[PDB]
Amino acid sequence: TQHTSSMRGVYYPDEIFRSDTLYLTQDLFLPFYSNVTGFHNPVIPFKDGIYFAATEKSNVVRGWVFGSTMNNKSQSVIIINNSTNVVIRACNFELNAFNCTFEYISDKHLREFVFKNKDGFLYVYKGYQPIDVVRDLPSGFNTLKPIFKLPLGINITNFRAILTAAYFVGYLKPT
Amino acid sequence: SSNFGAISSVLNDILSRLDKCEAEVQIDRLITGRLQSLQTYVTQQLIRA
Amino acid sequence: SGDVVRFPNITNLCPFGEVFNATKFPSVYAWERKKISNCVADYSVLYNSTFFSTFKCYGVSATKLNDLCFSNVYADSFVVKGDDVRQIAPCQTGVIADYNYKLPDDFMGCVLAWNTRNIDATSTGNYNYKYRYLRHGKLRPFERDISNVPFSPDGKPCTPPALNCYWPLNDYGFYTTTGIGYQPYRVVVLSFELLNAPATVCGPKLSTDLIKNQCVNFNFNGLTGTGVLTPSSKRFQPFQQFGRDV
Amino acid sequence: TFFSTFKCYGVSATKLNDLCFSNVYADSFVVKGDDVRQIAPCQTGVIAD
Amino acid sequence: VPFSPDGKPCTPPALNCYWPLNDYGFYTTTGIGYQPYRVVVLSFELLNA
Amino acid sequence: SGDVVRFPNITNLCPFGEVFNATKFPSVYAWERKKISNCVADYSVLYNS
Ligand SMILES: *[C@@H]1O[C@H](CO)[C@@H](O[C@@H]2O[C@H](CO)[C@@H](O)[C@H](O)[C@H]2NC(C)=O)[C@H](O)[C@H]1NC(C)=O
Ligand SMILES: *[C@@H]1O[C@H](CO)[C@@H](O)[C@H](O)[C@H]1NC(C)=O
Ligand SMILES: *[C@@H]1O[C@H](CO)[C@@H](O)[C@H](O)[C@H]1NC(C)=O
Ligand SMILES: *[C@@H]1O[C@H](CO)[C@@H](O)[C@H](O)[C@H]1NC(C)=O
Ligand SMILES: *[C@@H]1O[C@H](CO)[C@@H](O)[C@H](O)[C@H]1NC(C)=O
Ligand SMILES: *[C@@H]1O[C@H](CO)[C@@H](O)[C@H](O)[C@H]1NC(C)=O
Ligand SMILES: *[C@@H]1O[C@H](CO)[C@@H](O)[C@H](O)[C@H]1NC(C)=O
Repeated sequence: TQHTSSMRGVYYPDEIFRSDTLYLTQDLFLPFYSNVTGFHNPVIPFKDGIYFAATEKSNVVRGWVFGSTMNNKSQSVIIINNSTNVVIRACNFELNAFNCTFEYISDKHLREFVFKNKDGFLYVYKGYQPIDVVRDLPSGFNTLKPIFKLPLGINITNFRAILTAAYFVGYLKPT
Repeated sequence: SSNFGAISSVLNDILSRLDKCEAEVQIDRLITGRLQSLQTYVTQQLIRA
Repeated sequence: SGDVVRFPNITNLCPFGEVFNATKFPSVYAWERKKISNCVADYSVLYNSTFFSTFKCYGVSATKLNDLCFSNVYADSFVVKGDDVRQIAPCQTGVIADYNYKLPDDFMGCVLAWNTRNIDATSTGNYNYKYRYLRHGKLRPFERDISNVPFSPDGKPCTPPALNCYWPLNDYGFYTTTGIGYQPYRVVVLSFELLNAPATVCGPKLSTDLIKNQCVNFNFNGLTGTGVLTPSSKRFQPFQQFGRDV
Repeated sequence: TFFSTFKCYGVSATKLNDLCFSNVYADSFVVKGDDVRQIAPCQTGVIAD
Repeated sequence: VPFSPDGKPCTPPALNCYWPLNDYGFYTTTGIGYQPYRVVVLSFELLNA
Repeated sequence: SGDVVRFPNITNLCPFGEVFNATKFPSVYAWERKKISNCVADYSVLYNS
């Protein structure tokens, strides 16, 4: 069931500090009042970057898997949250783990994310909002702060959420 | 705040990381642009006067 | 009339003994990336041990790497042969640039490569380092593809016993009796940023006390300038190093 | 004598037959193979330092 | 003169005292990068003289 | 939004076998000239040889 994303998902297009200005930029953004696809776990495509919104009340969704073929012939990164701390691992998983490089251990509601893969870096931006009880993506405007960039040098063309609510996926276009 | 095709618009950023052999062509693109901007201002002021 | 040089409290030397002197570099198709942080990048302790055949820097100048101060540095290490060192550059094509290791067009960093025939070459042959020569399409910048599936030109799976089915990795065969054109070379690619974030790794410059209300030449984390210095009442962000104007 | 490196700065090597100089100084030394690249203006290394 | 990083005279029997001159070791069975090269650098002036 | 690529009806591969792999090339003073026509210049089949 398709919904709309009204003035939603505006992140920081670069890492240059600038204040008290007006910046006119051409970049990969989620266009205003665009379609979003709502799921109430298929292998969703990852065209140029995604906006992933999760409207949850009891922490159903936790983490993602990104890959090329979702096999053990290709690198795949998991970003999960096993109820204590967030782990990030890029290995040849069997969607055990072998031939692998990166590892990182770090120690109703709406949680909205932007994933963007460019120049061998996976940028993850995160934003939070205290939603009320609905069955739709609410209107509003919430900017998204940059949480972390990962030096994972892989192609990401598919992704898949990891569950234990609903979640909405929208694709980024050059605007 | 424009760079006119140089690496940056800040003159103290070109001189901080480029030697005296490579920074000659980068500075000489800022000087030409700032000169022609000043000349455009003076021509507009002359007609207004 | 004056000089003011201010650098952070960093005293450790960068691991020149673990990135340049290692028992085996990875192959070019599985190049390894390592982060370098919180040290003093000297580049002058290598004059006695490691002699560089190629040392070329893009976006900076090599003479200015002592008074410039970086945010974070990444080192990508691998092994190529002698005449493939010319393809470790921006804006380049070939077999290494297409299918193995591609640098961005707007690269800012330093490419440095040196000859190792004493340790990477054996009299009977060192058939360990491999490169990929068959692939469906080129590579996006700063990516790797360590898969080893068989290749077929039509685009369907096959068994390499059959016909028109090839393994996509060739072996570099290094000997001790061959010219530089087919002699082993170790390559390290360093990527800098120079952002507004606080600095982690930078070079050996001695610090000087602050001189105020005088026309001085200052140097704050590699920001050369000229002007008088006064105490300020401005309010910065916790991560900000400088501010600008319209 | 066959030259492995012959590079001219400020002039052009094709124009050294119809060009006439005032005084010429020759500095001579011996380096190894991969240190010939450090005999250039605006260069660093151990030979140039 | 012998070299010491602190900036004081020393005798190279002792510690942190070095002779600041390495020898080029040239052989007939080494690659182009570690073979001897002779360099001549010519300086022109082109004045009104 | 769209891609249109149009190329002529050419399918032969250029003689990379007869140009780069010959039993003898001429000397530099008697260099040889050859015309190449009506083929597809791949440049990517030479990565193996
Ligand atoms: C990342 O993986 C995808 C899928 O494996 C690659 O897409 C392939 O691109 C080639 C290019 O001609 C096509 O022939 C294939 O059909 C594509 N795969 C599929 C399943 O359609 C993509 O190229 C990879 N990324 C990079 C940078 O190479
Ligand atoms: C969602 O997509 C449909 C196309 O099936 C389009 O007609 C509709 O206008 C889109 N929604 C919005 C809010 O524009
Ligand atoms: C994982 O790799 C092994 C090794 O080839 C293979 O036998 C197995 O089928 C792979 N797993 C899956 C789920 O295909
Ligand atoms: C979550 O995963 C990390 C990584 O292995 C582990 O150290 C930690 O104990 C795990 N937490 C739980 C609650 O399983
Ligand atoms: C991947 O695993 C195989 C298993 O045999 C090994 O031979 C190969 O070297 C590994 N490659 C990398 C890049 O780890
Ligand atoms: C330089 O290298 C030589 C040869 O290994 C060694 O004897 C000498 O101690 C080194 N000097 C320094 C200062 O490292
Ligand atoms: C590449 O060269 C090797 C060595 O001669 C040969 O065995 C192989 O068949 C060649 N592959 C192709 C696709 O020509």
